Amino acid sequence: IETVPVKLKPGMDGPKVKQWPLTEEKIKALVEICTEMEKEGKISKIGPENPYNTPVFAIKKKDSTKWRKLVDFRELNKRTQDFWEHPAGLKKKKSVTVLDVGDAYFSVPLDEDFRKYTAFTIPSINNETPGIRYQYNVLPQGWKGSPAIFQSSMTKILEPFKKQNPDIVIYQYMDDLYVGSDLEIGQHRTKIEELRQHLLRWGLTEPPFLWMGYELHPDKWTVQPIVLPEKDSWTVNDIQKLVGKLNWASQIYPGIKVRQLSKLLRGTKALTEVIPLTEEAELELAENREILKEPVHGVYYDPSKDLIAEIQKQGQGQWTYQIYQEPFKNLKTGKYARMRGAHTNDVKQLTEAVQKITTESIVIWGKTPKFKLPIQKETWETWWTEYWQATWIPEWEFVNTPPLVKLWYQ
Amino acid sequence: MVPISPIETVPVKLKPGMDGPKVKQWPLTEEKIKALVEICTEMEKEGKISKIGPENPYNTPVFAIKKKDSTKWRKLVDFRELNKRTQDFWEVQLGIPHPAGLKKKKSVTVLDVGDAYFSVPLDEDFRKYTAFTIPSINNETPGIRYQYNVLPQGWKGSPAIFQSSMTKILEPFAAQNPDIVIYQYMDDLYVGSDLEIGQHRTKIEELRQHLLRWGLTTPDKKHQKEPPFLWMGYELHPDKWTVQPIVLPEKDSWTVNDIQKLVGKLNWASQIYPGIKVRQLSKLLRGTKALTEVIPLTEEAELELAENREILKEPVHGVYYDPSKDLIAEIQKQGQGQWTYQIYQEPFKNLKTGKYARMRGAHTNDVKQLTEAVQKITTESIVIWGKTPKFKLPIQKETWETWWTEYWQATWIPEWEFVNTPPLVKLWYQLEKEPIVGAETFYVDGAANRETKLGKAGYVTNKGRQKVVPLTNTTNQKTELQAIYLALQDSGLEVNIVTDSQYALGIIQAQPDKSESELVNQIIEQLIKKEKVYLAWVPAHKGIGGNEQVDKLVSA
Ligand SMILES: COc1ccnc(Nc2ccc(C#N)c(OCC=C(C)C)c2)n1
Repeated sequence: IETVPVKLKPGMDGPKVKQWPLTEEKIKALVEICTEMEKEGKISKIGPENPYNTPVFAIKKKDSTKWRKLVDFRELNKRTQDFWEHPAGLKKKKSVTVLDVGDAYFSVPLDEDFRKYTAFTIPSINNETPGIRYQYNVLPQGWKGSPAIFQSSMTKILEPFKKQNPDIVIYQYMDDLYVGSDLEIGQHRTKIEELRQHLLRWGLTEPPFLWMGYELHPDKWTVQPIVLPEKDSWTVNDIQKLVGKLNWASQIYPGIKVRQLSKLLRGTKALTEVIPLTEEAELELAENREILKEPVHGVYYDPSKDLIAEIQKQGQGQWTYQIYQEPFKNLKTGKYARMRGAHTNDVKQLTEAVQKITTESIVIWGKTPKFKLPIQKETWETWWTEYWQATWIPEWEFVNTPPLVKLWYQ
Repeated sequence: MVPISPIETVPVKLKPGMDGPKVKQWPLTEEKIKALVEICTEMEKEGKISKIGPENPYNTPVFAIKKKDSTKWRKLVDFRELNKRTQDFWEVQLGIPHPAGLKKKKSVTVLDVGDAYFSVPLDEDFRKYTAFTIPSINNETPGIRYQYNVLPQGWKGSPAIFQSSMTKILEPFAAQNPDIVIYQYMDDLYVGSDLEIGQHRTKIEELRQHLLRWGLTTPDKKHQKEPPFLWMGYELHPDKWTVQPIVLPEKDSWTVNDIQKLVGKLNWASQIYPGIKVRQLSKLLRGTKALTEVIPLTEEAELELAENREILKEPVHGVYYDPSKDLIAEIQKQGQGQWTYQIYQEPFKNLKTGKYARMRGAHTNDVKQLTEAVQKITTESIVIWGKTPKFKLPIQKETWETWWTEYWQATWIPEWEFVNTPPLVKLWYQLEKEPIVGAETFYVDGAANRETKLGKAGYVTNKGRQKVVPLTNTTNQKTELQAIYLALQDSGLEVNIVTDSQYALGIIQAQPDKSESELVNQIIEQLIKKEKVYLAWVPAHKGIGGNEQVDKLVSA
């Protein structure tokens, strides 16, 4: 009930980010939502003396039909003071369910002198009426200060369940609670259902998206092995691609040699011609296969550095990705083919991939990576909001020159 | 007396750390002083300004300007200092409607509400910063000191505070009269409706009545203006819209400034006149910044202009948006990186038109450009209509499918259909995914001496075909390309090419159909003639013979 004092960083003013164009249907939904939020006192109309702005839009969470207001607080998050005034067990857990606990934030009042900085505008079609201007009175969803200012209340609400269940790992990121078990899905969903009773009990002391449960599990390799083909007959082209792959891998694994295989490439042969491997060549290949079974040397996560995620489009709905802090020191790699209702839409697939990778990232390190997206800026920025279903938003940049490396992950 | 409702003031502050203005009051003539004192006495009586004591230390200069062909004066308060020191505001009026987004109305009336400006009070604690001095005659008494009580003309926050105050007053009227629509713009209120002129004129009178609740005076039913309306470079009618006359000047020669003007008019015109082109004309504005320089028009620019005049010979109008119908956008390729489009709902009645131009870059292709044009139209359509239009595009469905499924980037265009209007966008070559059996294999390489710019390019093949060409004034990059070009020239219709050039791969994998580099262009023209090309990359300096053999030759 007593607000926590918040300021910006020294020498930084509040966010002044342009509102981007919204479709009629998103505008209609934001108007209905904000009208109700105003009645409930969560937000208030503001006047022209407030020059700040943060973009707003609307999404639908995964497997739901109802519009949800999403504020893009990325700029405010950067400019908001850090609040110092990660559960390694989570990734190792057998299963994790993700809960939208953001609605809880709305019960905590927001510091009066900070509210101006949460200004947003609902635009009108064709600028025929003035944008409707609001600011928050309470902790807004998507602001980094919100979990940090609610963390005190949150522990008190979870003290029983944790004392009652010392096995379940519980992690909070932004508007999400990550609840990891080792139990069976029936126990799991029930124990999840159990946890839903704590916030209804506290709730009346009604949430729109609190009921949903998003289910996930870890996979076998953190970093996928680099594998080389096993063949009985090698063509010149097969050997050229092999030497290319190994040269690349030698940037990551220092013992890799290609002299004895390259020597097979001595001469000017037809690309489809079959070349018998020499005994020196087979040993070298064998030696390299072995080297590739070992982990990478000198790879460590560092919380003081940014996570970087690269994605490649592999075709036929398949995507590969790598997460690192230093080049050639991958912390996690992966491959996806599983994209729903996107079979003829690249951009929807990529947007889903970005959301999946970001989720994995939050689980492993408790922070989001900066993406390097294989897409033109203008295409991405036109469409990504159509397919976004998460309540956080990572940073991204754009790759305009085709990496030669796509093969090596294929 | 009927009580009127007060207009709630908006709290204003100066920028942090900054203080108000302290600027010297100019020496005036005895004549100008007399005129200002008259004006100010009237303004003070009306309530617009008030006399302040010696306490206030802030000052803003005041001037008097003689109205042309008259004998009366005008009061001008130069607020430039106070504006630099006043806080930033939310400036709504940045976004204005595009006429194509308006809905057709039976009647549209404007009400001048400029007189409300002076009925809008200024925040009490901010007034002092607006202080000004009327100098006295012969400077023998204290200057008369005044501060403003209402929003001053030329002060930073007046436009935004006025509009917000007006919006607040209008909200209940608009919301309770949903069969009319109000649009605010500076001094004016535009009111449109599909009612009978009887009902309509009545809603207008009721609005005047509503405005009086706050004591806001308005003009009589003989409102000063009726349609057509001249507004922001457009002419608006209740059922159609256009831009104000475009007149391309006759000239015996053109200078830098004239061309830019010419560009601008063409650009403004292009939102409704289809087909307009400005490429050749915009090519004459390159780099230089001397507006005086006369530029000769190329035969190209001369013909583009003649094509422009013909399009401008007779007037064109746009129609208004009908929410009950689909939006259709049709695109044509014009050449030289230029694209034109029309947006409509019924055949032959455009809502608006427009154009798109190629982004600056070394290599490009038509499909990529078509895709950018689509995105641009899409975003513009979201602004104007709140929805994406259905697209009619000059690219076969099968062509699009081959493009996006094989392109290394993610890409998407929204719901569209093929329209068969030449020239069609197409894919000009497609590289093989696997090596071609029975096709000759060319191992290519090129290298150049950094100091002398002397190089060699060449190939060796599996049939013993070989070539090395000496080259002058070249670089490693150009020689790597030249080597690929020679392999393309000297091979049959099917060919496998092996290169170590990451640079050449990077360009070819980007699938250009046109280049700034004439060497890339020559490579593209060869690629077009082939039946099958497989391009293989290998790492340099590795003992990969063929490559090794050819590197030795060209490194010599
Ligand atoms: C007034 O507000 C609105 C809102 C939506 N559609 C229209 N239609 C509409 C139709 C015809 C004319 C005319 N003439 C017109 O003029 C006023 C609007 C301006 C000045 C942008 C407006 N007017």
